[PDB]
Amino acid sequence: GRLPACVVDCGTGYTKLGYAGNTEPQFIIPSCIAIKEKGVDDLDFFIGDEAIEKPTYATKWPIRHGIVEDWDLMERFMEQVIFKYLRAEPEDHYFLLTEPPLNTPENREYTAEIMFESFNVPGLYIAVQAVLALAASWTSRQVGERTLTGTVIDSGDGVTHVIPVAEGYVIGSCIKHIPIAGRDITYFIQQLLRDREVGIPPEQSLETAKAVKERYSYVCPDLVKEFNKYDTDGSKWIKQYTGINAISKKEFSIDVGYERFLGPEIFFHPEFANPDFTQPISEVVDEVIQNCPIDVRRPLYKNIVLSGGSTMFRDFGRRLQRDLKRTVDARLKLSEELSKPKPIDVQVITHHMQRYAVWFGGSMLASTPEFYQVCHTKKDYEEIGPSICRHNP
Amino acid sequence: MILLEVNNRIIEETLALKFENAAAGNKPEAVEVTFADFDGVLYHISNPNGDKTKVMVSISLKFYKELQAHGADELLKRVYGSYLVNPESGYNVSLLYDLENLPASKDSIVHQAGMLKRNCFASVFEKYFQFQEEGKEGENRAVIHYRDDETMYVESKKDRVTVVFSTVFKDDDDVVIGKVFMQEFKEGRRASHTAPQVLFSHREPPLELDAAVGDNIGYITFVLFPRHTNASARDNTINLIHTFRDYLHYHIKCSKAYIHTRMRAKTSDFLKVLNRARPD
Amino acid sequence: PAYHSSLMDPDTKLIGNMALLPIRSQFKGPAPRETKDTDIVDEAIYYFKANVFFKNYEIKNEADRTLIYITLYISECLKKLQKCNSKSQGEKEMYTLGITNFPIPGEPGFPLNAIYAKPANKQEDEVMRAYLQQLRQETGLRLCEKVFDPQNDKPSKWWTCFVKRQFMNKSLSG
Amino acid sequence: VVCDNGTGFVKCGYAGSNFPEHIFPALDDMKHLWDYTFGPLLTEPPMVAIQAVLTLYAQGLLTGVVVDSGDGVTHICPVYEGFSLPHLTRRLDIAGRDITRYLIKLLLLRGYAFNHSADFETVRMIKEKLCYVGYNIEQEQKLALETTVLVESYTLPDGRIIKVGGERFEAPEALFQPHLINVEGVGVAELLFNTIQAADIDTRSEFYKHIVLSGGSTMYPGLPSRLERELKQLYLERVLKGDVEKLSKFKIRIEDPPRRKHMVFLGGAVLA
Amino acid sequence: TATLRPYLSAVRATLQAALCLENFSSQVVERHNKPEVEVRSSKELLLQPVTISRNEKEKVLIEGSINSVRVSIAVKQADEIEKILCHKFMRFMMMRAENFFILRRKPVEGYDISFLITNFHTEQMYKHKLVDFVIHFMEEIDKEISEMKLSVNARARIVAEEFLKNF
Amino acid sequence: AYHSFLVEPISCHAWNKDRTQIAICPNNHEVHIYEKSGNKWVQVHELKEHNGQVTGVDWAPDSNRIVTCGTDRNAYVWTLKGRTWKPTLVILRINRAARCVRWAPNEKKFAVGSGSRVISICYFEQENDWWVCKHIKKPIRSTVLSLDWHPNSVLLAAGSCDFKCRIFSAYIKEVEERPAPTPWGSKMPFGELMFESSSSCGWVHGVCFSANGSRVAWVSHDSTVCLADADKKMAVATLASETLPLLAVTFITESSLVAAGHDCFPVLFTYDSAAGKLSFGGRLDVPAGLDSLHKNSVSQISVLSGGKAKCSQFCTTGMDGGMSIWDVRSLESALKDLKIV
Amino acid sequence: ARFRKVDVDEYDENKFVDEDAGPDEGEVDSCLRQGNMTAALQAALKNPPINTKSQAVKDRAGSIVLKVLISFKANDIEKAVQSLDKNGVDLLMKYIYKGFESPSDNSSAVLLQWHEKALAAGGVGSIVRVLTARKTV
Ligand SMILES: Nc1ncnc2c1ncn2[C@@H]1O[C@H](COP(=O)(O)OP(=O)(O)O)[C@@H](O)[C@H]1O
Ligand SMILES: Nc1ncnc2c1ncn2[C@@H]1O[C@H](COP(=O)(O)OP(=O)(O)O)[C@@H](O)[C@H]1O
Ligand SMILES: [Ca+2]
Ligand SMILES: [Ca+2]
Repeated sequence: GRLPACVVDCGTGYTKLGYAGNTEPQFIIPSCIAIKEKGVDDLDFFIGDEAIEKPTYATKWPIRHGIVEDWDLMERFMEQVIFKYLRAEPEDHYFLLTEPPLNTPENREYTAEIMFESFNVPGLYIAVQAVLALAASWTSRQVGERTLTGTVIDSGDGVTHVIPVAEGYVIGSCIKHIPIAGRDITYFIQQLLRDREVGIPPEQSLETAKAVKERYSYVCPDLVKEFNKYDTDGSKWIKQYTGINAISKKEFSIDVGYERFLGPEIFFHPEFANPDFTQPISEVVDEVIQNCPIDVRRPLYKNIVLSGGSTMFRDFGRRLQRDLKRTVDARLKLSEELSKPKPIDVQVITHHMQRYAVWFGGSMLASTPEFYQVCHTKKDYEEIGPSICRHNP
Repeated sequence: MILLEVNNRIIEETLALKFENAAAGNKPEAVEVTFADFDGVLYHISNPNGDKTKVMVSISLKFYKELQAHGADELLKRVYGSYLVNPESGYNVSLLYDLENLPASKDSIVHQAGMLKRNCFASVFEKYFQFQEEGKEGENRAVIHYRDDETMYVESKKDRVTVVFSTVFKDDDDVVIGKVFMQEFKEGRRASHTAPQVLFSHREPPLELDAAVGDNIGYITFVLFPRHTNASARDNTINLIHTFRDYLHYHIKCSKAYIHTRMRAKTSDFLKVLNRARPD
Repeated sequence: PAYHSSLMDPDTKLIGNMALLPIRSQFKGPAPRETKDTDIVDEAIYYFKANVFFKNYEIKNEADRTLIYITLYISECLKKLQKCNSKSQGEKEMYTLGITNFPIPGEPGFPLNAIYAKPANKQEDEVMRAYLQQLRQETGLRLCEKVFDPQNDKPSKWWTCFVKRQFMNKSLSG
Repeated sequence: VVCDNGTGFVKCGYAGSNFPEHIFPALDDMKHLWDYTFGPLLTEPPMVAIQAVLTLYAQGLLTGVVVDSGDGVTHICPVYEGFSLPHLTRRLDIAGRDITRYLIKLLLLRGYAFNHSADFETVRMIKEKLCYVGYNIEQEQKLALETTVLVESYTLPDGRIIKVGGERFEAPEALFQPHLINVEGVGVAELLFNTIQAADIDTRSEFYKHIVLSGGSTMYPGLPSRLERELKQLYLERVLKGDVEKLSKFKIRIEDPPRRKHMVFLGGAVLA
Repeated sequence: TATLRPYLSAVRATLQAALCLENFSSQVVERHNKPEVEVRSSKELLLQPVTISRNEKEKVLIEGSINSVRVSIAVKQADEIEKILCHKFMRFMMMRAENFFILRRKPVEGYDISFLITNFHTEQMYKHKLVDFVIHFMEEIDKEISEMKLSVNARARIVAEEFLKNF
Repeated sequence: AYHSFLVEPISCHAWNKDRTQIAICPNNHEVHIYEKSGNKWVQVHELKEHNGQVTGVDWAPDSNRIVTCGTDRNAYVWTLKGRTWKPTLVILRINRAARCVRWAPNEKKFAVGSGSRVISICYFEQENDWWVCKHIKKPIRSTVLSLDWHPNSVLLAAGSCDFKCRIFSAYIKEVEERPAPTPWGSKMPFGELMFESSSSCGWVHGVCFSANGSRVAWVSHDSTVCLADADKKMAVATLASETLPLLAVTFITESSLVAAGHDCFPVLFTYDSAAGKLSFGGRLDVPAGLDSLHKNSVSQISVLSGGKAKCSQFCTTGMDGGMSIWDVRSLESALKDLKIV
Repeated sequence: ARFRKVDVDEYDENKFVDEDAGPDEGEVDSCLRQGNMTAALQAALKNPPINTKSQAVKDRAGSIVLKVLISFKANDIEKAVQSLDKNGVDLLMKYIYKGFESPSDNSSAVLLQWHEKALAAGGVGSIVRVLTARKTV
């Protein structure tokens, strides 16, 4: 077809949208919608950045926990994604949308109903996020041999998942969710700042924390050694962040320190900020993989792929691989002593297309001749029914 | 959002980011983007010959020759001047921006790039608006096939210019919803007596016009008056008129979406009643 | 996980189920004399900023019990140094604090009675109390050289920031 | 002591018994398989007593045709007054495991992220609780497509709840339409028809009135009825040429005893 | 009108007579249990079908059996816009039949919507409440369809004015 | 006097000899036995063997044995050994669901009606030490919904979906002998059809013989109640009701019947032997929203005391999961206009 | 898989099989012509084709009965119905449901009035016997 398909990856905190074939999304906007709470009142709304601090409107987050909380809101959100941002005549474009892990057949029909009944799209494909992430990693220089068997580690804004995949098929009963994600790390960094730095505008506390997390944080190899580097040579570690006060228009600066490495550290030591969860991410991954079929266990350990904005921290992959290798090696050691399992090859894959793995993967898939074959059409919808969009070829 | 915007947001944000960085002295990042617009429009933004200090914006319209026959090239030249260059293969119009030689008000040229599509359409309207203004009658009508199966007819007459749209409602039930909308357009003067008059015919080409006759074909006629076509209103009129077709279909769809909220609420009410029939 | 002491030795003596580790100090007490380059107090201070975030801690050696006690005490010190307006002053109040009779294993007030063995008799009681006080005095003394910047009258915000955190959510004052 | 080793499970117990005192997964290794059995009279697979023979014994019969469908394989063993006929006997390359595996594929097509290895036991239980044999597929498909009466909820080990409807009868249909799971040959019914027809012409009617079911895979609600309807259909077309009036002379009795799940064991138990 | 209540009253009474069901194991298939009114494999288990009509367009078909009752309604549709709104609304509900356990996924031919109420339903829900629900449903879909029709018109007027007044 | 054992249906029930225990099926595969303690009910047993819903339960008074039948096509005779009830499988040889069961009065045999359009007469044989059965087939054309034994333990009334109420001889000479002549006839060989009602509309939900056996009554889905009098050449009296179908019926005297069904409340019917006519005696249960004690269809009724000749108390159980005890004397007290017989 | 296309159950020996003229036009027209409404109803409710196999003869009776029902004047229905015996009301109810099967000239508006009266006299049981009949109008 002359026109490229539309690719939409709705996330807990951010929605990535654009056209198939492109390497990056054309828009990455917050997954929120601002409404007023007859006539065309249903159209009086905004989404994304324009919807965050609307004076007369109330900001909503229809997907901030993983699944669609409000279909009315989601449907409207799509109206603007289509007619305001993408500017696509919906009837002329096939759409590729993504879904959260373990999405139900029912929810898929709700989405198809919206896309076919409201927007009359000619073709719809609802893709599983983890599979697209795996495909996105094929771009990596660590991976030149494409395979759809791997362990996906997707950490976004509100949710983090360890998803095992075997030959393109998710092992649903072995998935594990981790109570740590972007918001958690931001909130934590915010606390660390609350105990040290003065001058941070209350109204811009989270904001400031977010910036520190995204611009200054990283994952260190050892806490004491890092705390030491800092105390020993503060000059080469403490940074400065000069923000802008709105309701004062005055300037405000703060020192950025330990939070830089403490923030991402909660992935590895959840107890630091979470009273109910204590499992280190490396242990969660090991656990998930150990619950899967023995015959697919090594292929999983050898292809641990990252996805999501919260996996962007420098050395996240390295830290994850090392701690995971220790656990594995320690076990195989304790078994040969207690008693010859060949060494376990553990490989964590980090690649450039990591911030938007899902979207990128979906973009590459919807721009291949194949895509138009596995995509459920409006025809099959009106005749066979919505149930057709349950199986995702 | 009731009225559909006129400018393309991808064009503008792509250019803005590049202009911002060039102005700040950073080294240019490579850019390669393919995207669309309503009416089968296709765009391409890229660096010609891999030169990152150059950003090209191209638009492709299957019906560009028809616009060219009505002053498109001359108008595009007036608007874009030196930014307009030889069209990239596969496209009809190309704009080139030298990140090393940008104007003082970057934001201004960003806005004009954003309206590339609208500007390709503009000349056909200015042409006939001028006819009417110069009393030049009898001139032949313009025919623009803006979609594979839809057409727009522009004709100038003594005291008015008529724009006729021949649109299709693929969805059978969409014809019904459409009629309800066109009826309100028909009676529009009851809300704005100076506003353009709108005529509507179903399954039967208007009088001005081989116009495709069919049960899913609709004919919308806009009668524009001097107060709408003079040099003062002209641009605003063109911004609205060239988005009418997509405005109508957009609302038909948003209408069905609203009906869905109604059904969700009612169906939900029904399920509460049924579950209340359970002993516990 | 958390950082554990590596000072436990096959010949390390015990006072209760705590390790009577050697320390380089001029304060009086039953602590053995320490020749080595570093002792349990250095270790505790070196691990503090890291260990303090932990909520769970596995007791591996009796040396860990001593390390934990000191870690909890450092917090007590920070609560006090926080309001000092000069290094010398902080040293003054560090002596005073070391002097106060904090609760010991077995008493109400001691935050980890299920982990620490209570003194079996009056001698053990007096010795243990003596070992704890000696540890407190030496710890508080060394902390002052860390907390205050070359520009005294300024306890470093890089130490003061931890005042609200509690190792294992415990407290020697709680 | 009566020990019946199946292709998947082991039924061991005592004599004059009733039901196995123990039924466990058959998972040199068999010497081990026994150290456990015996550690806190025998049956033999088809082509030490003959399972098909025992099946009939417990039924108080000596002649007849035994249809035994278990976990790994399905046989059709015709027995003649005393002992089997190791020549007529035929095999069906589809049984319990196959149906469990097919149910998994069908649930996958519905959109449930099941894995063939990790979730095999879980889906086997769904099959056992919810699956059954359709009498008239045309009728079953209508119920599935036009109503919701076939939809049952099932709670997976992780708490999630799925739904199973048409697949309840779709999976077992494999026993009658092998091509559904990529298997050459005819269905169990047609397989039964051929076995009896290829037999003599005298005691052939004898066999027809003594078809007995055995094995866990014959527990499917409706199986007996479906077998009968299919044999009447075959007989009509391939023997009566189509004389609808003669069909009445076709005496078809399919013995489907309540305790047929472990009919082999029950047999040896009695014969013991 | 004095034509609606008399209609609903006759329908209600008929539903009451038909919703007298009990569990019935299949007589035709070994250990099966199926809604007799759907499979119809035993003529004696089926009751006489009856129809209550308000006029030449609006009517209800009630089909009883020993363990299930199929109820089909011909909904009032005055013009085209009502015809498509009705078709969409019934379709919308039919797609959610599982959550609407007493709804048939497809209407009986010649009707806009059908219910399939079985003994399991009359066992786990007061049958008199199910009767009420059906009558309530009949009244409410007409109201909803009327509201949708007014909504489409209201918004179209605003949409036509917004565009025109901008010239 | 109403009592809720559960919110789901009580499929069927049976009482022991002294009425100190009642066995019910909570709409599943099991049978729960409840014992009265003070003015409360305490669950004392759970009979779990059926792999399908129990459809019938009967308790033989003297021998104290419980017999059950289910949709799994099985029937079990339960014997109390010590403190637990033990089941003994009875091979019915039926290829469809069992639907109802009743012990004969002499407790030496029981009958099971089923979807195989046949009645299974079962008796224990002291040859091979187990239960065996003979089938009554002709001329049954549909599922048998109800059964009721004549006092001589030989004649048996049956109601089925082929719209008929019939009386058969269930004579089994292996456990009893030549029955004395009865007004229904002198020839009673096993399977003999003694009587067949004349109607071809209305499933026969319930049948019942009077205390002396000369009269049999039945209720059908066509909302009618009928009574055949053998002392009158088997003339049938018929009464069409103005309400919903009755599901259960029992004689409370030789000329009085109490029945209940989908209206959820017990009613009275009286027979005028002279005019050979049945009359509506009135509503016994005097008052979402239901004025009835039961909140769903009553499907079973049994005489608790005084037998069928002079019932003083009777029991009803229904789809609402409730069990009600009705006092005949007290009913007359509160309904002065009421007249029995 | 060709042998599965024939329904062998059709020839099953268990397949249940059911148990195996009309009113006087003039008589009714006469009562009608002479204003004896109630007598007309009673006459048309005589000799129902409950035993014929012809739909025409049945529809004939239905038309006759229906004709009478339309003739009545709202306020006269109650009295005429109450004159009927139970078997009468039952039969009337059956004709009323047959009426519903073919709306004519707003004939349903009145049939609903009759149904109201028939219901009041015979109760819901008269409707039950409409559903239960194996032989009907
Ligand atoms: N460079 C970065 N380092 C750490 N976190 C980042 C970085 N960039 C973005 N994030 C965080 O990534 C999260 C958003 O990632 P995303 O994959 O879009 O999650 P979701 O799809 O659930 O919205 C936010 O918490 C954002 O702050
Ligand atoms: N109720 C049931 N319905 C259908 N299949 C069943 C049922 N119970 C068990 N099965 C299946 O029957 C098979 C086990 O039967 P069995 O006779 O023990 O086989 P084998 O003797 O070869 O091990 C398995 O496939 C099991 O899943
Ligand atoms: Ca995401
Ligand atoms: Ca076996």
